[PDB]
Amino acid sequence: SAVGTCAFCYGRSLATGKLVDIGEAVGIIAAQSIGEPGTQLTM
Amino acid sequence: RALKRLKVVSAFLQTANSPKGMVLDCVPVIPPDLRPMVQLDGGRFATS
Amino acid sequence: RAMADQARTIRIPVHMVEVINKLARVQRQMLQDLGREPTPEELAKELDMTPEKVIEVQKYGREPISLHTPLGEDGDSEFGDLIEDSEAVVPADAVSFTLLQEQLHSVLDTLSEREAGVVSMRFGLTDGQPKTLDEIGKVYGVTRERIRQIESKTMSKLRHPSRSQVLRDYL
Amino acid sequence: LSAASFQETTRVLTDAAINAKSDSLIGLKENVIIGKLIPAGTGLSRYR
Amino acid sequence: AVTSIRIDGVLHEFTTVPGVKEDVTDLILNIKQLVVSSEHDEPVVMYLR
Amino acid sequence: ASTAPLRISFAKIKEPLEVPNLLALQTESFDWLLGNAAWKARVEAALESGQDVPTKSGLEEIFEEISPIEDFSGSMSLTFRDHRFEPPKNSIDECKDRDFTYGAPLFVTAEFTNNETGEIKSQTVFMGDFPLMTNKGTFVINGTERVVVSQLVRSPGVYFDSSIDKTSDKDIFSAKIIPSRGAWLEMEIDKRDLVGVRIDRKRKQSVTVLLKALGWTTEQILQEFGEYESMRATLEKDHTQGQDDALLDIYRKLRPGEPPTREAAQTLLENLYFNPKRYDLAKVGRYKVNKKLGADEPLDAGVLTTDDVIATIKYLVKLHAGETETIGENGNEIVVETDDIDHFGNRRLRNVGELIQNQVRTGLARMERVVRERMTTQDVEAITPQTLINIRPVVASIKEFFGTSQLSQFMDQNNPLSGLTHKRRLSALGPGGLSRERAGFEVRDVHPSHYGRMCPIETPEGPNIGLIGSLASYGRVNAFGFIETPYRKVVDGQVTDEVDYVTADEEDRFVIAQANAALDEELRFSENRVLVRKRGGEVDYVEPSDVDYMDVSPRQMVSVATAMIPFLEHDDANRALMGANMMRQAVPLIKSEAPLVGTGMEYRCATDAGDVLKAEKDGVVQELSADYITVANDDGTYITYRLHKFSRSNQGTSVNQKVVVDEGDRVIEGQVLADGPATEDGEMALGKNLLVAFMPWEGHNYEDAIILSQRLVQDDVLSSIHIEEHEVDARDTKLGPEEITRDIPNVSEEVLADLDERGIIRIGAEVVAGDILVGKVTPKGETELTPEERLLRAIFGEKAREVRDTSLKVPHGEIGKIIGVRVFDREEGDELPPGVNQLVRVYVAQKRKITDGDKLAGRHGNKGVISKILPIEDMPFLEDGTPVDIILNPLGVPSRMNPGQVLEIHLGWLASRGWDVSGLADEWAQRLQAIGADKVAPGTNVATPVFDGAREDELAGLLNHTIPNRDGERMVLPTGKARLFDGRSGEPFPDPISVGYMYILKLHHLVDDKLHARSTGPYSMITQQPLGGKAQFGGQRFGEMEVWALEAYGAAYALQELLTIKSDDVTGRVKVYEAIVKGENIPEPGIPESFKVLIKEMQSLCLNVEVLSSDGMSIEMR
Amino acid sequence: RGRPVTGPGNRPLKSLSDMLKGKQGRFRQNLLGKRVDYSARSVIVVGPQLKLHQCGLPKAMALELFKPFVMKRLVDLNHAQNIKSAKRMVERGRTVVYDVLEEVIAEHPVLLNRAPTLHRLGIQAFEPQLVEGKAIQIHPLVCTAFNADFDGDQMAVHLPLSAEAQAEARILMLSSNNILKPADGRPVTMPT
Amino acid sequence: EGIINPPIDELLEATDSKYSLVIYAAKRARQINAYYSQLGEGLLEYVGPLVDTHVHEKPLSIALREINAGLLTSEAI
Amino acid sequence: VTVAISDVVVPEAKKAIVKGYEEQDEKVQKQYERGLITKEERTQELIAIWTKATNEVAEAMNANFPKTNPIFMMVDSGARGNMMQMRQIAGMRGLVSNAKNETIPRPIKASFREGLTVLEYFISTHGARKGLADTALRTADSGY
Ligand SMILES: [Mg+2]
Repeated sequence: SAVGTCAFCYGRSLATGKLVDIGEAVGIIAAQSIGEPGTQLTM
Repeated sequence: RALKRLKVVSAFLQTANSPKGMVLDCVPVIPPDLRPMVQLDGGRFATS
Repeated sequence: RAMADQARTIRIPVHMVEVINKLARVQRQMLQDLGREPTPEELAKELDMTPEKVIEVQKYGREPISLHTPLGEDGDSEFGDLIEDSEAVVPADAVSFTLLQEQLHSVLDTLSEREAGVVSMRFGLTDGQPKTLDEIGKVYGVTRERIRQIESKTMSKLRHPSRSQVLRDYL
Repeated sequence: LSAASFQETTRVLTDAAINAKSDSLIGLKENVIIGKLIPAGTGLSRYR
Repeated sequence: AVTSIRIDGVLHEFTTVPGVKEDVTDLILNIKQLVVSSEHDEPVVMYLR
Repeated sequence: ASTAPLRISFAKIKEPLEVPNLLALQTESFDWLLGNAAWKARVEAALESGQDVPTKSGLEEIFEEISPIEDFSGSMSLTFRDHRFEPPKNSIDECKDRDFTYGAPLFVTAEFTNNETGEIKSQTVFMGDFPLMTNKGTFVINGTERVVVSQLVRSPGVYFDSSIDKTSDKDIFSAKIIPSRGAWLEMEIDKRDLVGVRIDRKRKQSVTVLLKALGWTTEQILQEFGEYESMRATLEKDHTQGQDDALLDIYRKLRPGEPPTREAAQTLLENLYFNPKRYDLAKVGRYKVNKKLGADEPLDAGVLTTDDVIATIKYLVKLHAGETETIGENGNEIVVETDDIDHFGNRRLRNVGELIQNQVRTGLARMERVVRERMTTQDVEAITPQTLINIRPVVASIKEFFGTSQLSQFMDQNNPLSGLTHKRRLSALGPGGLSRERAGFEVRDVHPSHYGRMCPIETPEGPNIGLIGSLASYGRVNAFGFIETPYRKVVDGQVTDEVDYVTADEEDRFVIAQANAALDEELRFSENRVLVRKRGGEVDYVEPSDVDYMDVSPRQMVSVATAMIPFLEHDDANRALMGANMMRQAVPLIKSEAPLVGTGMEYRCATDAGDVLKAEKDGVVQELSADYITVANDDGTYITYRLHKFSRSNQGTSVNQKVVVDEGDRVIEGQVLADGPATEDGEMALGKNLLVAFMPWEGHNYEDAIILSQRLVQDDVLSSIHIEEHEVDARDTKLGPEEITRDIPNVSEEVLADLDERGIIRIGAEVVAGDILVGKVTPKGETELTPEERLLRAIFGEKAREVRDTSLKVPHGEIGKIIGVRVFDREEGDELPPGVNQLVRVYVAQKRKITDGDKLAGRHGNKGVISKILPIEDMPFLEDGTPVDIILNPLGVPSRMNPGQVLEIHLGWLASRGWDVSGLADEWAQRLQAIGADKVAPGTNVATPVFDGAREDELAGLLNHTIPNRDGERMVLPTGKARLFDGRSGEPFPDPISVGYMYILKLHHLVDDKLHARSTGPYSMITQQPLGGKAQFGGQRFGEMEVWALEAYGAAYALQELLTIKSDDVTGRVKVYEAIVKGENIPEPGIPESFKVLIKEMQSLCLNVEVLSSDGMSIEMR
Repeated sequence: RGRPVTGPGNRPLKSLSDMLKGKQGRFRQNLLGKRVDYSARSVIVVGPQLKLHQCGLPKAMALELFKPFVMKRLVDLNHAQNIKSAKRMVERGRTVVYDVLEEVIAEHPVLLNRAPTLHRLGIQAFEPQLVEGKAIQIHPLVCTAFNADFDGDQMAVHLPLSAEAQAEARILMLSSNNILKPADGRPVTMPT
Repeated sequence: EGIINPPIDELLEATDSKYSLVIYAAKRARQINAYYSQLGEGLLEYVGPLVDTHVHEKPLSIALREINAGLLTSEAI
Repeated sequence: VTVAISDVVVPEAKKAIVKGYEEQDEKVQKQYERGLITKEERTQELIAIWTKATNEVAEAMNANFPKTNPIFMMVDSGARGNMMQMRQIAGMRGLVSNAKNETIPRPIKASFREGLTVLEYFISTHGARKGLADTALRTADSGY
C-alpha cells in the first residue's frame, strides 16, 4: 500500500471478529496487547 | 570526522538559518504571568 | 550600598534596611543577654519606637519562598501545584451574571420608553458612562429636578412587592 | 514534536532548530498535543 | 422503646456527667437494652432521679 | 503481672526468659544521652551484668571532645564541663494544649583561663532548651507528638571484596577503609595484577608511589612485599624513585595546578587522614578495624595510622594471592576472607541518642568556630565566658533536626499496636543512609543473620519492601550499635539456665540448636539428631555433643505485631506479612472486646505500649469517677490520676479511657486502673468476635467481598467515634485588621442562630455542610461595582458595608456535633506568631456505623469491602435459630494458602461453647490435663502461642466434648461443619457448612473519606487545568494510558473534549457551562493554554517556534 | 556546565530547560495527560442484580456530576424560577432535586476507568442508575476486563458532554459490545 | 430498553461501519437539538423529529431511532 | 462447597515415603561424614533424593482426593486455583532457595496443614521476600 497499511493484509480484527475498519489504530492496539502481560512474565 | 562535520556544516549551507544565531546580543524575557509572584495568605510571597 | 540595593527580590531602601538590621541586632542581643525571646514591648522601648513600627519592620524583612519546593516524599508535585488561582473566571458566576443582565434588560422593557431610557442613561447600562441629571434633561428638554423625579418613580416601581421577586434572587 | 515529547528533549530540540525542521502534524501525538481531532477512528475526513 | 433522652448537665453524647462512673455514650448503650411496653400512641415521658 | 485477665493457654513449653521492656530501645538510649540517674544506676549495675561499659553520657562526651578551645597562639583557653539540667517549665499537657515544645534548660559550667597571672573565670552558661522525651518514648514538638526511629547503617571499618568480570574471566579485588566523618581510601588489584591505591576516588595511582611517600625505600618494599609477584610487578613498572619525587607526584595528580611543594603535600595528606579535626573513625570503627586486622591499638582515640595502611595492603595482597589464614599484629592469627556488607556483623544501628548527639556536635562546631574567631579578633582582659559563647547555632541545629528531618516522624496513633510498632522500627533509609530508588535486590533480602535481630515478616508492601523492619521481641542493642540476641547455654548436652547475649559474629562462631527440641526432662536432649544452625546459616542435623547454644524460646524471630497472629505456622509468609501490616490500621471502636482465641502477647503489648493507666504505688482506691481515680497509697500519700475522655489522636480517631477498678478495690503497683483506646481490661483488643460461615451467597460475597448482618449495625458492634478540628485565625491586613464577630454583612438571620456572643458556634450544636463555625469579616476598601449591581442596589437600597465575609464553614460532606472550642487572643498574653491577632479551633465529632464500602479484615491477611448488609431474618441460621454475623467466600482460602483462618474459626467455636474433658484416658486428652486445660467455662478466652499453639489432634478431640446447648445437642458435627438453614427460602442447605467465631478488625479505609466528585471548581495558576487533590475539589487525572485507550477505541471527539474544554480551554469552559445551562449545542473546542505556555517557553529559549497556515503565513496565536 | 546555582535549602534552581524535560516537564505532565472536569472517583462494590450495561452511582456523586443538567431541568419544570434559585436549591439538597436527577441521568452514558489502564477494555461506558450509598456498583462480569478486585479498589467516572462524545461512548465503548479480548480474541467478559 | 435500544446490529445495516454511524447520529442529534432550541423563534431549515418522542428524551436516542427506522440519508460532500 | 480443615486431606501414604527417603538421606550423610564423598556430591545427591520424594508425595496426593472434595471441585472446575498451591497446602512444600539463589538441600517436609517449624518458616521467608520485590519492580519495567 502506498499509504500506511490496508485492511486486507491486516486481516480480521480480533477484538470484534470482523474485517478491520479503515480508521483503526492497529499500532496502539499491538503495543498495548504486547505490553499488558509484562507483569506476568516472572523475571 | 569529515562525514560527521558535514552534517552540521551542510545544514546552514542550504537552510535559512545562519551561524550568527549561535551568539546572542539580546535575551528574551518571558511574560510575567508564566513566572508569577503570588501573595500567600499571611503576607508570604512565593516566586517561580 | 550594593548589598542593600541588590540582596532582596523585593527591594527595600537603604534606610529601611538599616532599620531592619538594627532591629535584628537588638533582638539578637536581647535574646543572648536575657535568655528569653523579647516581647514586642521590650524591643519597642529599647529601640524607642512604637510596637506597631516594630511589627511592620519585622514583616518587611521576610524573604519569599519558592513555588518549586517539593513537599511529598515521593516528589510527584511542587509547592505551586496547590495554589488556587483566586482571580480566575468561575464559569458559574459568569453565567449567573449573564443571566442577571438578561433579566434586568427584560424587566426594564416592561417600563415605558421614557422611564427605561432615563434609567439606562442614568446608570449607564448601554455605555457604562454615568450621566448627570442636567444632561438627561437636555436630551429630554426638561428641568433637572423633573429628571430627578422620574428616576425616583421608576426606582420605587422596581422596588415594589409586584415586580421585585423577579429580581430578588439575583441580589 | 513527537520525538521531543518522547525523551531526550534538549538534544532533539537543539538538532531540529539547527536543521530548521518543519512538523506537518500527521501523527496521533502531535494532534493530541495541539488539541485537534486525531487522524484515526472518527476523526478521518472520510466520515466527517 | 425509648427514643431520646436529656440529662440535667449534658449538652451532647460525647461528654461525661460529674459523679457517675460511665460516659454519656455508655449510658445510651445501657438504656438501649431497656425493655419497656407502652399503651399511649403519644411520646410518653418517664423520669429517673 | 499476676493481675491479668484469665486466658487458658495451650502452650506445652516453659519459657525461661520473659520478653524485655518493649520500649527500652528508645528510653535507654535517651537516658544514656542525657546522663540521667537511671543511666547512672544502669552503669553502676554493670557488676558483671550487661554490656554497659560506657561510663560517659553523650553530652559529657561531646563537651569533653570540644574542650579545650585555644587561639592560634595558646595565650588563653576555654573549657566546658559539668553539664546540668533544670526542671522543665511546662508539663506535657500544657505543651500539647498551648503548642509548646516540652523540654528542659541546660546549663554548662564554663571557665575561661588566661595563661598570664593564672586566671579562672568559671561561671554558668545557658545552652538553650533541650527537648525532653516522655516516659512513652515520644517527643512533644510544637504541640504534636513525634517519634525518632533508629537507622540501619553500614558501620565504619575496613572491607575486602572480590568481583568477577565475565569478559576477561579474571577476579578483581578491592579493599575500602570507610570511616565516619572522614575521607575514604580504596585500594584495588585489577586484572593486570597492579595494586591500585585509588585515593578519595581520585583517578588511579600505584600503591608503590604512596608507600614511597609514606617513607619506604624500594629495598624495604622488596624485602618485605617480595613473596607475592603482584607487588614486585607493580614495583618494576614504576619508573620513579625518591620520597620527595613520589610525594610531589601524588600532590600534582590529586591536587593539580597549584605550585607543587614538599610541605604542601605532607600537610595536605596529614590534614586528609592523620588530622583528628577533619577525620575520626569512631569507637566502632576502631574496634572493627582492630578485630579484622588484629592490631590491639587502644580505643581511646581513632585516627588512621600508617601501620593500618600497611596492614590493609598485606591483607589485600594475601587475599588476592589465595591465602586463607595469616599472622596478625598483636594477635595469634586471623582468617583471610571477603566481607558481606549485609551481615549484621557489618550493619549497625544509630538510635535516637546518637542522632541527637551528632546534631548537637554539628551545632557546637559552629559555636566554637565563632567563639575562637571572636576571642582572637576582640581585645583581652575584658572578656568573660558569658560574652564569648553564642548558643544560636546549637538551638538552630536542634530545631532543624526535630523539624523537617526524615527520622523525626509524625507519630502513628491509630491504636496502641501502631504506636508501639512505630517505635522499634529500623529504617535503612534517611540522611546518611541510602535512597529508595538506588537500593538493589540484595539489600532487601532476608539475610540468615536476621534471626532473632530483625523480623522477616513485617515490612512495607510498597516500594519500601526490605528497607524498613521491626526489631524482634528479644532483640537488644549493643553498646556499639549492633543487635544482640539471647541464647541458653548448653554444656555436655545439658541445657543449663545461663543466658548469654550473642551478636552476629559470635553466632557465626557457634552452632545454635532449635527452640522446640524434645527433652528427656532431665535437661538433656532426647532424639540424638537435633536440627541446628551452622556458621553460614545452613541447617543441619547434629549429635547432642557439638551443640553449645539453644534458643531461649520459639517465636524468638518474630516481631511484636507478628506474634499476635494465632496459627501463624499455617499461614503463607505473604499472608502473614499482609496481616501484620494490616493490624496496624484497625481503628478503636467505642466498645472494646478482647479476642476469644488469641496469643499470649496481648496483655504485655497493651501494657508496655504506654496507653494503659497503671498504678504507681500499691494502695486502696479512695474515690472513683469517669474523669479521675484518687487512690490512698500505703505510705500515707494520696495520688489522683486523670483520664483522657474523647480526645483526638494524630489520625483523627478518638482517645477515650475507661475505668476497670471499683471504689472498694485494692491495687498493687503495676495493676491496670484504666483501659486505653483499643484495650479491654488491660489487653489489646482491635476488633470484635463475629459468627462466620464459609459459603458463597447469591454473589454478594463474590471476588473478596463481604456480607454483614444488620445486628452489627443495631448494636454498634463495629461503630467508632471520629473527631476533626477546624482552625481559623484573624490576622492583620493593609487596610486594617480582621475581626471575628457574628455581624456578618449579608446573611439571612437563621444562619446566625447557633453562634454565641463573640461569633463562635455553640458547644453541642449539630453542623451540616455549609454551616458557619466562626464568623469573620475582612475589609476590602474602595471598589467599583458593575452598572447592573449598582442598579440592583439602588432598587433595593442596600448600602454596601465595605467589608466582606471570610467566615469558617464546614467543608462539603461533613457532619457531627461540636465537642470543644479553644480560642487564643494575642492580647491575652498568648504566644501567637507575629501578625496573628487571634486564633480559634473547633472540634467536630461523629459516630460512624459500619456500612457497605467500609473495609474489614482479619489477622491472616484476609481483607474485603462490605458489599451487602442483610436483615437479621434472611441470614443463614443454625438449627437453634442463631443467625450468622458474617459470610466469607471459601474460594479465597485455598488458593491464598492461609489455612490459619479456618483453624482460628474452629478454635473460636470451641472456646465459645466450652468443654469438659477430665476422665478421658485418651492420648490427646492427657496433654490437656498436664497444662490445666481440662474444664473451660463457656465464653472463656484461650491462648495458642505463635509457634507452640494447639495441635489439630486436640481440636478434633475437643470438638466432640463441648458443653451441649439448652436443648441437649451439639450443633457443630465432629467434622467442624454445622447444618444451616436458608434465611429466605427456608429450606435447609443441602450439605453441612463450616461455621465458627472469627476476630474481625475495622480498617481505617472508610468510604466516607474516599468519595469525591467535581463538576467545576478551583483552577491552577500558571497552567489553567483543574486543581488536583481533595482538599480542593479537584479533577481526576487523565494520564497517557487513558489517552492510549481512547485512541485504541477510535473515539476522537471524546478525547478532544477531555483534553480541551474540560482542562485547558479557558474561554471554552464558561461557554460550555452556559450552553448546558441554556440547553443548546455544546460549542466547538478551542486551543489549550498549555500549548501556548509551551510555545512561550520555547521562544524564551531563543527558539523560533511558529505555526503556519495552509499557505506559509503565521497565525501568531493572538 | 559547572556546578548548579542554589537558593535557600541548598537545592538547585529551576531554569528554562528544566521546564521542558523529564517526567515532570511541560511535554509529559501538562500536555499529553491532564486533569479534567466533570469527573469523580470512589471505591467499588459488587452488585449482581445489574445488567451487563448498567452501573450504580451514589446519589451524591451523581448529583455533583450532573449539576448543570439538573439545574436546567428543574428550571424547566417550574420547580425554580431562575438558575440562581435552582443552584441554591441543588446546593441545599432538597428532595425533588433527586427526583429530577433520576430522570436527567437516564440514557446518559458514563465512562468508568481503573488505573492502571493496561489495555483498551480498561475504559468502558455504562448506563448509570442511582444507588443508596457511597460506593459504586460494578457488574461482576466486567471485573476481569478491569482486573478489578473488591478488596479496596477504586475507580474513576468521567462524563461525556457533547453529542459526538455521547455517540462514541454509546456505540463504540459500550460495555456489552466488548466481549472479546483484543490481544488474542478470547472472551474476557465471561463467568469467572 | 434503555441504552441498548436500538440494537447495534440493526443500526449497522444502515451504514458502512461504526465510525461513520457515530458521525451520522451525532449530526442528526445536533440538528434535532438546534430545532428544539430555536423552535419558538423564527423558522429555520431544521426539521424533525420524524418519530414519536417522550416528555424529555435525549436527541441522540431520537436520532438513532430515526436512523434505524430508515428515515434519513447520508451523502458525501 | 465449603472449606473446613477436615476437607484439606493430606495423603495417608506420605509418612512411608518421607521415612524411606529420610533413611536414604541419613545414609548419604553418614557416607559424607566418613569421607567417601565431597560436599558437592552430598548436596546433589540430597537434592535429587528430595525431588524424587516431593514428586512421589505429589502423585499420592493427586490420587488421594475424592472427586467430591470442595477443594478438588474448586480446582478441577477451573473456578480458582491450581495444583501447585494445593500440593503446598496438603502434601510436601518441597525444596526452597537460599538467600543467594541456590537450593537448600533440606526440604520443608511439612505442609501448611501440619504446620511448619521455626527454621522451615524462616527458610521460606527468603523466597517470599524475593518474589515480593520482583513483583514490585516488574510494574515499572513493564510500564517503560
Ligand atoms: Mg484489589
